Amino acid sequence: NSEEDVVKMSPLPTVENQFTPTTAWSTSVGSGIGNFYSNLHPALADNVVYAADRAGLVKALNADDGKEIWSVSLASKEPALLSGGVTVSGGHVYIGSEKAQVYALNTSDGTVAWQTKVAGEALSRPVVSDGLVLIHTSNGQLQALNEADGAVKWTVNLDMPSLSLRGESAPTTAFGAAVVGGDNGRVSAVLMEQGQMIWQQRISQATGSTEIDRLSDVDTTPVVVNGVVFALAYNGNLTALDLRSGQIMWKRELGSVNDFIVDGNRIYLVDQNDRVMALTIDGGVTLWTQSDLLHRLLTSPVLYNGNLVVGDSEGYLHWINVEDGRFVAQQKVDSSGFQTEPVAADGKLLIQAKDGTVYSITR
Amino acid sequence: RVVYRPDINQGNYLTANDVSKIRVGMTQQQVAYALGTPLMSDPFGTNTWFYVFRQQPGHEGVTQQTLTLTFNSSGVLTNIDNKPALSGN
Amino acid sequence: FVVKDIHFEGLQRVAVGAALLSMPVRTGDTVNDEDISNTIRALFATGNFEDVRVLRDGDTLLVQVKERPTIASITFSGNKSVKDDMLKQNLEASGVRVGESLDRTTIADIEKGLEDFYYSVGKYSASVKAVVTPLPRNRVDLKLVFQEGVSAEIQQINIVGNHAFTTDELISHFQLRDEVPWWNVVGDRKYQKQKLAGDLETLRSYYLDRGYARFNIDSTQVSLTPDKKGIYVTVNITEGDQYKLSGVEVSGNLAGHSAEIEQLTKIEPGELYNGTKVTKMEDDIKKLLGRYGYAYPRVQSMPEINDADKTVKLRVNVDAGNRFYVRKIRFEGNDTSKDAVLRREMRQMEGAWLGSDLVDQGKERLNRLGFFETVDTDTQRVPGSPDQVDVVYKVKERNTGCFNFGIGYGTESGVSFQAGVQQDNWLGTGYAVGINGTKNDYQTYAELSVTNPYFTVDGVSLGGRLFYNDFQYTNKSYGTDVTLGFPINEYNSLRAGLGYVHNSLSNMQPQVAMWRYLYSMGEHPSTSDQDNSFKTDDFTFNYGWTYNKLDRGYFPTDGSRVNLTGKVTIPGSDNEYYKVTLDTATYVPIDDDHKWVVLGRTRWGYGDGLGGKEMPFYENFYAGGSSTVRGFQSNTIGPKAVYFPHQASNYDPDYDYECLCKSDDAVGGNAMAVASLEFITPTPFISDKYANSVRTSFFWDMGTVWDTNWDSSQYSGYPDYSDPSNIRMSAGIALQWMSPLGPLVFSYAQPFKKYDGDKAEQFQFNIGK
Amino acid sequence: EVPDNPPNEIYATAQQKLQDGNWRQAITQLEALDNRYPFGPYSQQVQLDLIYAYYKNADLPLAQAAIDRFIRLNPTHPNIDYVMYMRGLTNMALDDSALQGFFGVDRSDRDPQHARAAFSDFSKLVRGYPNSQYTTDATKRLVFLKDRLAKYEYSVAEYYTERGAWVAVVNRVEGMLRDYPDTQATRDALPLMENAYRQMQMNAQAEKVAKIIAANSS
Amino acid sequence: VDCVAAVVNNGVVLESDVDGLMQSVKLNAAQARQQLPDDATLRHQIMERLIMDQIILQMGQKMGVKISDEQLDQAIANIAKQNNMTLDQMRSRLAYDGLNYNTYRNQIRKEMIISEVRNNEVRRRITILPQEVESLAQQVQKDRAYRMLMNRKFSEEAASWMQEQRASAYVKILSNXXXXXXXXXXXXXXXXXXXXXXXWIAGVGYCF
Amino acid sequence: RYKRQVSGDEAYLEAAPLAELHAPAGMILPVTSGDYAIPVTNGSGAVGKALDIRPPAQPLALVSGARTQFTGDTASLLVETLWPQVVSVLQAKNYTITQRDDAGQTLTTDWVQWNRLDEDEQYRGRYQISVKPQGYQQAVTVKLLNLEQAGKPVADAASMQRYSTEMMNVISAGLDKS
Repeated sequence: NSEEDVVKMSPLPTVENQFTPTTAWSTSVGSGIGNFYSNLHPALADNVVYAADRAGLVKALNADDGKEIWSVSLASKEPALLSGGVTVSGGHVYIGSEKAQVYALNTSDGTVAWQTKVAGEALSRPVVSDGLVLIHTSNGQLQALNEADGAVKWTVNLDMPSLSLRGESAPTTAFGAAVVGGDNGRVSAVLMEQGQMIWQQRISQATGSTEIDRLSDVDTTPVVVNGVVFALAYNGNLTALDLRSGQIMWKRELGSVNDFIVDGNRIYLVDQNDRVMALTIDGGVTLWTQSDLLHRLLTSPVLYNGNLVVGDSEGYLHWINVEDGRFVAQQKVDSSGFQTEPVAADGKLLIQAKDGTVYSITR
Repeated sequence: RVVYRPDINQGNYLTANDVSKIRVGMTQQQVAYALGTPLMSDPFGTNTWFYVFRQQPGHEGVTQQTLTLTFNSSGVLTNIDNKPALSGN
Repeated sequence: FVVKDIHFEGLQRVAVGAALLSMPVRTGDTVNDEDISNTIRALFATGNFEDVRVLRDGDTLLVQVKERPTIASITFSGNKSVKDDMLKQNLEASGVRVGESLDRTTIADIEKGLEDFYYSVGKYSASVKAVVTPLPRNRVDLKLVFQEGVSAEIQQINIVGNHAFTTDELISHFQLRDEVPWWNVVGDRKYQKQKLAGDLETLRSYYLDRGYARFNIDSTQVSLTPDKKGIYVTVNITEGDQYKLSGVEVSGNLAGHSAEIEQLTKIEPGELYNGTKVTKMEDDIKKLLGRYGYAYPRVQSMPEINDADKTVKLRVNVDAGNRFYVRKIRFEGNDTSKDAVLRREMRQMEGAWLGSDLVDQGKERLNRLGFFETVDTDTQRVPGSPDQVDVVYKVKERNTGCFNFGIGYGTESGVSFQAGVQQDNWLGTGYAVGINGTKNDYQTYAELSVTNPYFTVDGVSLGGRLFYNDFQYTNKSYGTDVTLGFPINEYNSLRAGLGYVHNSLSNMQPQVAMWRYLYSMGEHPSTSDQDNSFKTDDFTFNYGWTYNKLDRGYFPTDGSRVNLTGKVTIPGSDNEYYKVTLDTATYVPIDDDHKWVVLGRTRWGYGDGLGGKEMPFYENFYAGGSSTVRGFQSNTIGPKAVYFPHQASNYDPDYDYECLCKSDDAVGGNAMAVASLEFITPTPFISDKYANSVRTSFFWDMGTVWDTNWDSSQYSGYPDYSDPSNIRMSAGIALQWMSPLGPLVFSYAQPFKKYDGDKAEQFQFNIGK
Repeated sequence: EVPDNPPNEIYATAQQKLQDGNWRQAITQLEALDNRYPFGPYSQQVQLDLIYAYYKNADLPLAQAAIDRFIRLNPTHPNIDYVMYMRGLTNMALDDSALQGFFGVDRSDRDPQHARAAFSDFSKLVRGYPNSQYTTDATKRLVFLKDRLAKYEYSVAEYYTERGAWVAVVNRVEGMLRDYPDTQATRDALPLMENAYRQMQMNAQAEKVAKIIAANSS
Repeated sequence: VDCVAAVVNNGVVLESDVDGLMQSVKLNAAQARQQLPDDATLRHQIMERLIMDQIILQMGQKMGVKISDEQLDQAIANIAKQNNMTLDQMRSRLAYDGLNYNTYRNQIRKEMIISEVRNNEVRRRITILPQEVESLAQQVQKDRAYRMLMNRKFSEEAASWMQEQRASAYVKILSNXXXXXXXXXXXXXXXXXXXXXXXWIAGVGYCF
Repeated sequence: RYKRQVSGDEAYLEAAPLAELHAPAGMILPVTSGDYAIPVTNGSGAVGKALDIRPPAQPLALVSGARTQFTGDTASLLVETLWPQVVSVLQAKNYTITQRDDAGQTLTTDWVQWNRLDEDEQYRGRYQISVKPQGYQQAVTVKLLNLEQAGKPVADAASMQRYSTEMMNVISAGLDKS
């Protein structure tokens, strides 16, 4: 009542519309992510995309027409609480859930290839490699599931401070080693054939006392290129550190990110204050920033035709020119809002609204 | 009679089980452990301990049982006197 | 070289020589070497300084001193969820207060504390800023800026890991709320840190009391969105499996009370394991031991569990300890009531073995007297001998009565004088005294009454009263009564007494009821015109019985009270009659803290004559007003007087004296029955600082009264007064407050169902019990 | 509340108000002067005047708080005996708070803790500075307080005598004999102890107190 | 004559220490090296060093760790050996250089206690998995690279801890790494019982 | 007077004197563990209403660094033309100078009247003012020779103390007026 005194300053984006991108189709998967924070996002594989909702139903879509292929419900008694981002590989589609259940469906047949029980909620996107699918549950547990049928291989244990941010980080695969984040600011590497660590390096720079509010957990997927990996804690300290061991090649204080991309000798990211920014991977020199967007609750930036596509909670899809930043266009795609990360591949992008479900956007 | 009278208790109640273990020859600490702290002690001259156990259900007999222990001026027990009381009234 | 003397600058909290005692330089004596740095360090180690600057411009120590400021005032802006009282209490507990020195470390200390408190409440986007404004004479003013952003909202409670119960059923019992119903505004979805521990223990209790013994909480996580708006709670449980009671074994240094302990531990074979059941078993064993004297036992239970047959054996270890004797009983707080009036309500005699039930029984009995706000018992061990204890009762005195003396009306309308004293505790003596006298032209009234509740030391009470009425038609009545009462048992009381009254009334109005009473008595004067007189005297014996069991004495919140009073005339008086009245007030609590109460009140009354003589009309029953169905009038419900045709009679002025015609005036029958139900709620506009003195209630009331004498002839064309089947009803809201002038009751009651000649009212104010 | 002013004339008008006896007004000026200059040259005078005004104005709890504060932060002072005597007087006055003084009711067996605290304060004063001008009145007050406490104990013993709890009577009389030997209440209460022994059939102990009261019957 | 440069929590740092480490240690036979930045530029870092030494001192005093005089004398012997300058003649060197016996004793006590506190506090929170030792051996074995790895972890963790403690320590600079000395350094009216006055309607309502 | 008066009544002066009870022959009474013990002290002290409850006067503040000093009959004050200033303030208060030695820096005044809101006690005083240096500064001494009450000389120590402190305060406040 009297306590709604939030320090909220998100200016309406400057009206600068240059070009005319449009939409292709909507699908109305149903009541999906909604107000509940999650990581559900569509995935594209060979002109076929997939989507799901918090209720449990999973829909498959053909490209270029938005026509249904097969729809199933993974409910029975109650919502399955689908949390794991939808991923696809070979002849399988993998989805997590808050009920510690991982489902693997058989793509075209739409049949449940299997499901298995893990320790704790499986928020992170299941990552597939080397015949193993990795789950980073909400306990610090990192569990490897055999690709044939379930059969947990090893469960690496990580720490858990009791105020962590939601949305645990999925790991990445490089040269037989899985690089994974943590809820205490420490990036770990694990040998993904028996469950043995290689190096666990702490990158956070937290204070104390009031730090009870400062969490500094790394929930971003670490990216790997050549001999280096990159990491971003919640409260700062962007780090680029050697693949072989936890040797910090170069660090910067800014950090404070939840999604970033690297390509073309540069790094494009968004701060925790939605300040989209570009850096040079050489030593961490700032090429440019774009501070028009503050407290706007952005999403992951995706590359598309040399343009950084981002979203917001008000639904407006923004295009940013990769050359020093300028509002190429603003699209009133939906009034529901954009919370999940957009997907871009095969020269085509998809964004699933919080309730408006998957939206296909054209240039 | 007819006016209600509450039960009245006026001292530590002692049972024959703990009485039977008292034999002349212990010190203050031993008897204090065995029976309990005496509510009534003689404040004049010699040190005498009185274990009085008196009940009164209210308009019945006032049951009484007294046990006097006479200690010497050294801390050891000398004399015992266990009276079931009821000397008339 | 050598320094001749010292000079200082600041002398606020440190005297001239106060600092000299600490500094090791010891001027006026030997002194030299860089050691002056050590002197600076020693001076600052005291903490009574903010800056120091030694200087040797001459041969004397010129010590510039900037002392730490003393705070001038404390003030703060923006606090909404936190009240000023809590902040000032914390500051008093933080070592900072007006007139006390300021240290910058406490600034960061309290900043961290306040930020942590807001993070516990849920305002994660909050920051407290402390600003110090300097003032002349080395003092500061402390301002606090609170940027309370927004409360985080809880999103879901997830009980992942359960396979035997519904998650919704499990989280229904939780104090924290997943989704507040749309049709509920009193509840919200704030996240309080203590509530998480509370409902974790609630879930643990839920599984422990349904046969699940091999149970534990694996982990709990409190996730937070990167918006500080969503709080997610996750708990991991190990379901375990159900179990059955193999048996119970009670062993240890049990006292001679082993048999009843064994009976208490008798458990039906084939029952399901309940943690609440074993806790109740332990509490019952402890209470049984404490009743017989052992106030400090030791009871423990190890449930040795075998998974092969899923059977749990309860092994109870009990150590009685030593019996405890009360050395002495002390009373605190009775600044007015003497020691005997407290000590005589005790049930735990001094110099006896401690009966832990008797202490609380005496506390209840003291609380039932009605003139003690709060009573607190404390059985504290003596610092000396092992088996001794002192029992302390702490009471807070309460104002009891009022002295009033007021002249009213006047201004050519008539002097309305009144005076009185009404005490239940006369100067703490324990007496109940009451005197009341009113003097006005129309009527004069006087009465006096004195009652000693403890005339003898058993509970016997002796009381007496005198009363006098005389006024104009004329009416005089005066009399005297003396009664005594004694207790039958812990609760019941029985009273008997006797008294005589004398009445004399003349020039009475003509109406059917009084003429009927006179014809019964044997006098049949004229009816149309009235110039008659009558005298009577009554010697009567009265009796009574009261059963009282109440939590307190002023608006109790438990138990019940019944009160029966009956008076019968003795042969030899002018009139012969008997009256029997009954009252019954019962309270039932529904809330655990005894805050919400349902009240059932009832009153019954019968009265008639003996030997063919009618009951006198000057003592009939009445209704209405307060203390009954409220909202109609004072003494108007029931039979209405009907007058015979008027004649020369008395002096009848023109434009005045406008009195068988039916009139709305009432006379009251001889059979009464009223009842009422009330719901009690706390005042929604105050806090606990006053909540012990204000009571708010919603009430429904029903009442009826009728005359048992019926005429087929006279009442042929008039309403059936003798018919009881017709009732009066009302409902409304009531507010009571223990005002500094005594108990005051306000009521608003819309007349629900009334009859002719009621003149029902809406607002009603009353003083008294 | 009073307008800001240099301390000298506000102190002068506070002193004048105290001179007239308008204590309620004078407390305001004194408190304002103390607040605005917490460590001025004559804050001790302000504290003493405030204690005097609080005591005269029947505002005892604040007077007690000020007295304790002054004792704490001025352990040594040329006139600390005045503060000690006033603390004892405050406690003793706090003991008598009722209308019963009108009727001369024997306020002896009411709550005595205030009397105990007053006795402690007066005894500390007398043992501390036996060369002061407050010592004789303190001694008289000490005698009165000791008699009052003895009377309270005798009243408790008398009630237990009436009830029938003989052991409690014996214990209470022994307590009076051990703590209040020279008072008169103990001489009054000795027959209660004798009667308790006689009723409880312990004659050999009864004739002893009989001899004690007979030799000292006077 | 002296002042205070900054105040930290309870203790205080004064101009004596900054003068002693500035006037007596800057290219003035204090390791020479013919390399020293501007006095104003190095004043900030020297003040940081002094205040951080103080902070470590109170942090250790919280645990109250004590070092006895035999350890100080052994440290003096170590200084003599590492200076190729025997203890008695080293003591004379110190005495005429400016640091007399008591100042040297206090300085060595302080440096030993702060080094001990640093070592214990850092090594309590350090971790090394027994996995990368083999990897570094193959890149380069039997604890040869383990010492180097532990040294690197110490170098990182000590700096991180220093930043963490310096950031959150109360300091007020009153004004007014470090090479140090290089050598000789070891490791109605109403009234109040109740009374009511109101307003014929004049009636007293005193309550006992 | 209403003020300067003990709030309570005089009923505490009628306490029965405490007489130690005597032990009988050949038997010992319970030991006097009674910490409630009354030390014996002489009289010569006002009791009951005759005693006065008045905040002990202390010399007030003046020029900074002026240390006040108590004496049983006199009063002293360190300071930081001080005698000409003192003479000036005495002339300003119009107190007649009976004797004056500027060379010795010692003076004697006339009778000075002190009335403080109470009847029959318009105090009159014989005061011998003087100054002498002390250490690195100067010290001012106010010496009360005589005190009179309604023409009657009195010799209670408290009155001399208070009415030396009042005169000292007159100088101190007058000294600040410069």
